Amino acid sequence: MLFFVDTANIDEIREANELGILAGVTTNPSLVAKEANVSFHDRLREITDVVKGSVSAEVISLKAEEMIEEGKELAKIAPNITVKIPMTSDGLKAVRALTDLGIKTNVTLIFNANQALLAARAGATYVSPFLGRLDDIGHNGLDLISEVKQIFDIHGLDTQIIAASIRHPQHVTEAALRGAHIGTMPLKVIHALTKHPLTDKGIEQFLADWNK
Amino acid sequence: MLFFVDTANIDEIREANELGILAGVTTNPSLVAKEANVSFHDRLREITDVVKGSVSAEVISLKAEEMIEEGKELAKIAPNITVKIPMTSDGLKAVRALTDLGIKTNVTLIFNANQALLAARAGATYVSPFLGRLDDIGHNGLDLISEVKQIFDIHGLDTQIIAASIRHPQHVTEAALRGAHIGTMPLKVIHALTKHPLTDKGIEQFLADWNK
Amino acid sequence: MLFFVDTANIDEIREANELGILAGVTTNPSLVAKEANVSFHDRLREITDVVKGSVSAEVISLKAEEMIEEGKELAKIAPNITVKIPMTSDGLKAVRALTDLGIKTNVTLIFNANQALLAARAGATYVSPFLGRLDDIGHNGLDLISEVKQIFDIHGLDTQIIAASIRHPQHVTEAALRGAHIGTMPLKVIHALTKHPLTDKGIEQFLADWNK
Amino acid sequence: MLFFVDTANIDEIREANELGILAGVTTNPSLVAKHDRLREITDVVKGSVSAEVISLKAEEMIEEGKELAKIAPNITVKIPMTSDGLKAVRALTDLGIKTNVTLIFNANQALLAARAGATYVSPFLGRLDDIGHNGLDLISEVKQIFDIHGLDTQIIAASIRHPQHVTEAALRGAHIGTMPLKVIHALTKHPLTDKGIEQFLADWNK
Amino acid sequence: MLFFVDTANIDEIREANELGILAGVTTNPSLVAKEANVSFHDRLREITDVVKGSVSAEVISLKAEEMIEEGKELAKIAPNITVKIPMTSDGLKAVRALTDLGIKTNVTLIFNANQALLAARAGATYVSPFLGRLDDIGHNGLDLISEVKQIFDIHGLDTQIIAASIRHPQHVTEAALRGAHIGTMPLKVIHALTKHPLTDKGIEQFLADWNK
Amino acid sequence: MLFFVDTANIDEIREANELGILAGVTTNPSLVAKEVSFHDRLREITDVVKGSVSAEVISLKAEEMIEEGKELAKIAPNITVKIPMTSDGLKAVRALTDLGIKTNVTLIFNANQALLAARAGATYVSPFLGRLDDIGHNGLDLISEVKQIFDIHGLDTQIIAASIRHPQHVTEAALRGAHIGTMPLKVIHALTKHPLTDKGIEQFLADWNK
Amino acid sequence: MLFFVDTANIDEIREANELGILAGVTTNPSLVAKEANVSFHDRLREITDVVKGSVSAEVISLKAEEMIEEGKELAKIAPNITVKIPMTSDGLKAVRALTDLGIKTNVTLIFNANQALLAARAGATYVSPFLGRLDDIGHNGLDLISEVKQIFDIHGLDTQIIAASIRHPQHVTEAALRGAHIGTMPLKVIHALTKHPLTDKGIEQFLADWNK
Amino acid sequence: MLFFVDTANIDEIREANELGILAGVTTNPSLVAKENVSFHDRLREITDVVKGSVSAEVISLKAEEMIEEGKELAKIAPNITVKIPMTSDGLKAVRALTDLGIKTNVTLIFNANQALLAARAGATYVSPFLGRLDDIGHNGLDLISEVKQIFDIHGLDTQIIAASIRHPQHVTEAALRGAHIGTMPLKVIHALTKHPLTDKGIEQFLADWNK
Amino acid sequence: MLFFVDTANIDEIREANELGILAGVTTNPSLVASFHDRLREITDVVKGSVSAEVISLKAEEMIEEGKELAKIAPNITVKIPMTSDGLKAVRALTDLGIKTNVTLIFNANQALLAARAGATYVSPFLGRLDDIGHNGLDLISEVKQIFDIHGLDTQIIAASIRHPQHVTEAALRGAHIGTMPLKVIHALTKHPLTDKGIEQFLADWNK
Repeated sequence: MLFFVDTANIDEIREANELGILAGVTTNPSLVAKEANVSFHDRLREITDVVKGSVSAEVISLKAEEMIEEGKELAKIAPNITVKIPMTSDGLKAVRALTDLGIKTNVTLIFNANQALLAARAGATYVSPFLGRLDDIGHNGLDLISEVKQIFDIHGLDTQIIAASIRHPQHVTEAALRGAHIGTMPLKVIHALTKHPLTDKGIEQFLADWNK
Repeated sequence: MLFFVDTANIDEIREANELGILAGVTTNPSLVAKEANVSFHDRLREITDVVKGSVSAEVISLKAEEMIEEGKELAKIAPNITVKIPMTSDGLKAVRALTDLGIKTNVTLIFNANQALLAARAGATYVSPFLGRLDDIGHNGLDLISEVKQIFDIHGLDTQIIAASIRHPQHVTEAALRGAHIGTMPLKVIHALTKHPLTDKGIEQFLADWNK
Repeated sequence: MLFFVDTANIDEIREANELGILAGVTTNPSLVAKEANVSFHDRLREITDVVKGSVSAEVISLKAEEMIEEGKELAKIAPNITVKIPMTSDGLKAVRALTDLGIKTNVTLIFNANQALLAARAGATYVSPFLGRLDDIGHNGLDLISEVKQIFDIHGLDTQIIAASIRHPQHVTEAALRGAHIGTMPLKVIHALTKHPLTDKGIEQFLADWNK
Repeated sequence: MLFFVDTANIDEIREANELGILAGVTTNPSLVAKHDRLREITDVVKGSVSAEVISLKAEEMIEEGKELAKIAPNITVKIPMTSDGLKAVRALTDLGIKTNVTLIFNANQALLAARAGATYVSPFLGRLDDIGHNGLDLISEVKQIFDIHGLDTQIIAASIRHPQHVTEAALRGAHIGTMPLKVIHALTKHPLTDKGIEQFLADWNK
Repeated sequence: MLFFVDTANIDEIREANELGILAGVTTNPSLVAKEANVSFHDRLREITDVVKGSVSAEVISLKAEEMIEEGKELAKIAPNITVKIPMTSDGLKAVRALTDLGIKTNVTLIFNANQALLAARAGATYVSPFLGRLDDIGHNGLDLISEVKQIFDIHGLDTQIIAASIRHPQHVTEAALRGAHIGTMPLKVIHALTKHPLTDKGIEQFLADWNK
Repeated sequence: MLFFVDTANIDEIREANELGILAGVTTNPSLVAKEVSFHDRLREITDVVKGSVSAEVISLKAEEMIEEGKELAKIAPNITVKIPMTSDGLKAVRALTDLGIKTNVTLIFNANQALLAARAGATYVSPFLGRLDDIGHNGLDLISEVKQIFDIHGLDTQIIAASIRHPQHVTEAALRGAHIGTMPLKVIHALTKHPLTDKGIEQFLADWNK
Repeated sequence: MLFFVDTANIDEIREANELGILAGVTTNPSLVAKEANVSFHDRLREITDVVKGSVSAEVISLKAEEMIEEGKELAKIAPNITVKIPMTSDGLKAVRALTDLGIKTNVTLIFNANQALLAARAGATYVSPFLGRLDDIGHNGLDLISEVKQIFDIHGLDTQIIAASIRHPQHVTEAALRGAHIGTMPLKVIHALTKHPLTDKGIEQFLADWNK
Repeated sequence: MLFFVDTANIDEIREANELGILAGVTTNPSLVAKENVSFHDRLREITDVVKGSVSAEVISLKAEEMIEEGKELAKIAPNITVKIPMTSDGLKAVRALTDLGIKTNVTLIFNANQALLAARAGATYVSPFLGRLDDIGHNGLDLISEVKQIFDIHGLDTQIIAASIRHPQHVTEAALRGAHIGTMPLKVIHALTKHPLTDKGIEQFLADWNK
Repeated sequence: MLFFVDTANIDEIREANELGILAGVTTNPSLVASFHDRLREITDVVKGSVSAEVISLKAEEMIEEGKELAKIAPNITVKIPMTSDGLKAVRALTDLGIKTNVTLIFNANQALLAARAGATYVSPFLGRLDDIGHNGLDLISEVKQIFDIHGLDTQIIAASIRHPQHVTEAALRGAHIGTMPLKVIHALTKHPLTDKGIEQFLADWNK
């Protein structure tokens, strides 16, 4: 499973890229809105200068015509820009139009397999099921990844799954075992993944033995 | 799984096509008869003008020779016309005869795997098992999809499954997971598939954060 | 699984009772509201005169103190009145208070196992998971029945499960297999459960052979 | 699984009873066409003896059932799976009369019948098999429902066509299987039983 | 799974062929002997005139040398003649000799997987396990199909399985699901496979709705 | 699973009984013929073994089988009458059961036969593992089927796994729920053996002895 | 599964108790240390005045003899006091000593099944496996619940499992399904368990229909 | 699963008992041999401290002599359990001792056939050897699963002692698979108490408590 | 599953190689405790991967050490500990075409990070996990499933092998390689029925 970082903070992105592990970035309106005094499109230019993989940027309008125009504009920023579109009927129309223009798309706010399959059949490059948000209301988000992977595999769809709303390390292992192509997560989750107490003990012992 | 719309209403078909999601259409004698003031063959011309994928049109006669002549007539309307034939002995004769002339066929009113295998071995391009009608008399329609998929896979048949008599969103996910190539459904079902309360809530939150 | 009828219509209730199959009744504010010229309390009197089993009547206030007073008033009507309480924090308060007074409760609008368990632990006599409403937003309602039955069995809870939002005959067979104690359904579903085409054919053949 | 015999032919019933295996009998309007007979049968057989009503109207079914019940304690009234049938089953049950609901082809019907008070339910294996639905799977469903819910309703596997139905019905938990006498005799046979008897006798005789 | 008809009756064979479903024919000495006043070799000539697929014709001698001569004689009748050999030691010798000549063989009277594998390893084009005859002596005939499929798949054998002694529709679906390449059955079974009460009802409702 | 010894040899039976492991004995016409009077042999055996001792009738006619079984039953109270799986055998079993005489229905090769025998009143049914194995049908699976049937339906009928050829039949019969396994003495002795047992005895002894 | 609240905050505990769902309380040294200006023992008196169920209070010393003395003192405060003992060798000695004196114990900081079994065999009333902390270092905490339940059931142990380090709603349903006797969780998690968007929507619709 | 300690060492047995966890003791001829004290005197000391089953092994391989040795051992204390090797003479000794009301533990068991024979001779315990099977490429834990299934299905009250326990993984698996008892060295018992998050948890608790 | 010998003892390595079975060698700083001369000797004898561990914990220094190690022979594989700096080093070394083996891996999250940094090999520790009550063999199963599903060419080295049961299970679960002491390798050859069979064959053959 590939690692994307789920943030609009440029320093966090640089740190993740420097780890040697970074395949992509996801931003959303809330993540962008929490960053102080910088232009959205200028920020995207900075991110795409650093990260060569997919960089998701979300449209603001809810109207298909306006989403399509926003998407064409976003796509001009850099070749690796992916246009994030919400799961709505108008969103499906925008995904189809953008796909016809050769512009990559990522349909977000996906909470079930029916939504994922619609998005895939509209032409989506990526679909983004939300794990944590489902978990919190008593439905297993990880089970959605399994469903979507089984559907895409059986039917020969090239659509790629981004596991989103990742809260903790248990989501990461399970998303990978269940076949999510990509997991997008906060920087703090990425750092948690490096750690184990026996790694800490092993390093100390190796070095103690080495140094007389 | 591909989305077909199960209707003869032209307005509904145009709406479905505008979603960017439509791979085909199925009509049947009941669906056609409920529409007012237009010729069956003229309606088919309008539909095939809009939809590039398979469009099913059902024969009226129960006699093989008449079914074949009806099918040859229907095939002249457009290249994407698929001839719907009922699962009977005469039907199997019609399917073989039409297949010998290069005409695509969809065998309908299938309720078990023996019927589906017969239709496939007669040359059927598609088979249409009925989910809801089976569910209502206490047999699991979705289990039929599983049986036919396994038979076609093991034996190397290129026959395509159209899950028909789709009544609700739970039929759609399950049919896709079980390997139905196509699902044909009312427009109302298609619109239902786009919706989830957390999608609504997510849009609202993204927009509130974006706007100061 | 026991059969409850999910209606406030007295004629429907009398008909279901006359089948010889009826173990109880569920009403709710929507079902009561659609019924014409009769008092809620008068209607409950008539229903409890006909049906000896549990009869659910729902409170209207969302404040615990007021719910408790409504529940006390409802309980005076007949010994088989069960007080229906919506799944909220105030609802749990009301369930505990009413349980302490010896009054039976039915916690409604349950959509996950976390809610079902909280309700069970507040003292609920019944819990009512909603099958159809879950199915429609792409989560399997029947799987919730399985979760709740497993929890109640493993932990020795006497809480009873009412499978609600039953839409069709496939919900009935599955809820029964999965261990719902009770299924509440519209009268029309109950009638559909009696029917099978080989029953019709068997009756006709037995009579043809018997009559010369 | 108990063995019932599915016939109205008295010679076959006596023959089956003589094997030491017979736990009851089922008749039906088709088997009959080809009250005194019921008296004869219930003198020979101690277990449940099913006799089917003729009317399709609840009130008339109930009267017929009351009359049938006077013949012997082990008379079981066979009622078809209809709405009127359910009414009849409840009335008869309230009078302490045993019932067997027939023409059952799914688990919804079996459950309704059980909840109306039926002593027995009779799912039809072969008739389902022939239209492409697995009759044996219906046994599995009904057994699971009855066990989970603590129902004392008994399953009679009916429309048994062959020995494979018998083993599977038993494995899946049918309380009873009803079958023609022919099927019962076929169950006794195996080529290695024949060969083993011959070899035992050859060795024994020098 | 392919449909073969298991008969030596020429009218039945022509009727089966007319359905559009017929991939081949199996005769055997008992099926041939019940047909009146026509020679065995003349009957085979009539059958192979009608049916283009494999037509099985069984040898009478039990001695390998005589089987091989009978088989060379049968092979001259038509290119689609397949030589039926009983499962015996001398049978295996005959299968190997005929296979070396390029003549197709079908080993019959198979009741276990040891026999099926021996036949396959001698060169047999087809093996014919007998379902019904096993069922009657208390062994599951369908399980033998599962064993032979599993063995042939794992080991890369091109040997084909003909499910024989088919008695009813339940044998057909199960043999197909379990991987029998071919099922050979009586014509009466083939007709039964077309039938379902909801197909009948569906045809009636379509016509009712179509005719005002 | 209980151990029965499947032999008519009195010396073998005494040796099996001395091991501390013997719950019963099965004889049959072939085992008896290979060896003294039959009924005198049965007296000797039932003097040594307190558990069930199976003795097979010779006639194939039910009335005659019943008379033979009544005579056999007088020999000792632990005598069990072995009846072959035929239609007359079922008649014989029901009659003998009504008279309180224990029975063991033999030459069982499928679950339909075993269920018939059980419903006729059989104390024991004897499926034949090895003979089924050799014609390509898994004998052990028959044990699994009969155990499931008897368990689900509350039958007290006991299963004797017969035609046991080797140690592998023994472990599997026990895991699958045969109440009893009847086997030759040579099989019983093979069951005691393992190379790591031999090795462990040597090692325990060497360490104990300085 | 029973609900315990995992906090030393008296206001939070009172609020939880008011829901009608509270079966006990767990405190620990970190949880008590974060509460300002009240003594440990006075706080325990306040808690045990409100809560009738098990209230866990953790010893401070790591020496067995001192743990035993601290436990004896703690148990005098109220009959429902349960002495929390860390999983160490000295801890096991304290557990057995306290068990012999009829004092209830809860062995904490359990991270594997070997520790849980040792604790159980020393006489522990409760064991507390830590879900979240295991999850964070890449080991499935919920699988530990499954192992300990299996061991306790197979071997007839009356030891009770408290699922601890509960982070979110997905831990609660899974711990219940897997057989944890008790879950102890922060107040914020308990309130999240009450909520679902279809519960919200259902309340609105009921009231709309009820009010004309 | 109950904990037994697999040692003849008196100091180790006392330490184990002091943990509050000890349900019994197994000695064997190799374990006793590695200790300057009389064997029967040691058994008295052990059984004075430990109430549960204490296993002591016979030396002779001859049935008659095993029986005489067992009767002598049984007089030492009520909780003495006579350890007998899995052999034909062993089965004879188990049946004879069982008839006298004396407890037995059949040792050197490496398959389910041996375990069943021993159970049917009247054995109180059977001791399958995990580690020794593992080392020759056969899964010792699977033997526990087999023996437990057999005893459960057939209503046998025979108890399983998982022996040749080498490491903590044997302990959790033997317990999951239904071994009534596991016998192990004291070192293994102390290893079972340890986990790095337990260490870290303690440190954090005390850090927060002390300002 | 390929056999590697987990030792820095040159005598043990030559014996293992002489068995006909050896696909590689792992050293580590404990096992090792002139290093580079020994590595030259080992890589002359063994054609397959030979793992040598870096000493520094700082990324820049690990990279320089790795570049130096790589000059010794084509089959040198640089062993790097699972830390943030280690991931940086793995990516740099991978970009230079140098093979890497990430060690001290105890969960599937670590294994996946390592794979995505470019690691040639990842080394999960079986015995060390087993001892703290977590099933080391289940980690092999997880990593194999992740690598297969996602098309990763990363190879698994099952490390901290303690006994023959670890070997069979590691192979069944899909570990590409198992590294173990020579003692364990010789133990794998043995079975009492092999001993008995040889004796019986020879007795029959000699009259």
